[PDB]
Amino acid sequence: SWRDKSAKVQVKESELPSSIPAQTGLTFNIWYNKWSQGFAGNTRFVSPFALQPQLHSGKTRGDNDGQLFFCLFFAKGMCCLGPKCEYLHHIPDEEDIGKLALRTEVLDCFGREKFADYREDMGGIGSFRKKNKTLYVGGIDGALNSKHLKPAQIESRIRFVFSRLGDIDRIRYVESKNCGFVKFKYQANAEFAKEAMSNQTLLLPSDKEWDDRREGTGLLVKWANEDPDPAAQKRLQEELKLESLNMMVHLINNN
RNA sequence: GUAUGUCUAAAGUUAUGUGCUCUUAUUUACUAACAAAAUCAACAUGCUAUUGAAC
Ligand SMILES: [Mg+2]
Ligand SMILES: [Zn+2]
Repeated sequence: SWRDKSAKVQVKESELPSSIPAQTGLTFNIWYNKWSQGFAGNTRFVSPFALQPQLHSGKTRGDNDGQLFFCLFFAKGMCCLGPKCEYLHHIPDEEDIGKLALRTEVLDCFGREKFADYREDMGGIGSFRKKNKTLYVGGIDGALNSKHLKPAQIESRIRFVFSRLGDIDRIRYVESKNCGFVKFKYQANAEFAKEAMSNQTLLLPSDKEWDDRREGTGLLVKWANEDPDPAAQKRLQEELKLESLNMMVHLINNN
């Protein structure tokens, strides 16, 4: 269990990356922390860091302080504070979902405040209106450094990495669109896994490409739109009816 | 007073059907919104004319 050990320091303070982003203009703007005077070159890059849940999970100050929220940088695999962290260093579980069950309507599991509307990009923290449990997984070609790979092989990779990060309802890979969809049991695991897998590679140490994995752009993990598949739509309607019927019990017993 | 407007880099895909070396501006020089109402300082000291072949 993660409860059996103190949390590992993922990255040392001296090993942390610089705050100045890669140059895309002629002058660095000290206010905005971004380059001005021109805009050329891509801003995406592969994360140097990746979470290793069985290795890095452990107790922190947050477990003793009665903390609710998870560590954003633990998910990113780059937390500097390790066991001195105020935030929880483990994959979310039903105990902690239960502890989050009040705040979850307006907050992320990382304690970030949700928005009314999704970004046009469908990236970011997500909407307090929707209660979405599904991640879109794009940029898969860049996440493999453009290595040719069979579709079932890609699906097996996505199955491995995302299943470390929570209980899962469904994974599907679409070959024509070259994108994956991962649905979790709890929205907190979708929130967590999005930040854990954003900008990562799908490559292995076993791959021939592993020694240049940093060169491209990583995984592009976003919120999913509603599934247009009619089978999925009627499944969604069935679970909506079931949720409604389960809620009638509470309203009746309370009044 | 050196106009101004639109475009695009996006994202891969949102699930169904280093050499050499010229140069006394040898520059493709560019802008006109700006101003236009120009005359003091004139001028030398005494005015001119020219040629047809032949019966
Ligand atoms: Mg004008
Ligand atoms: Zn931390």
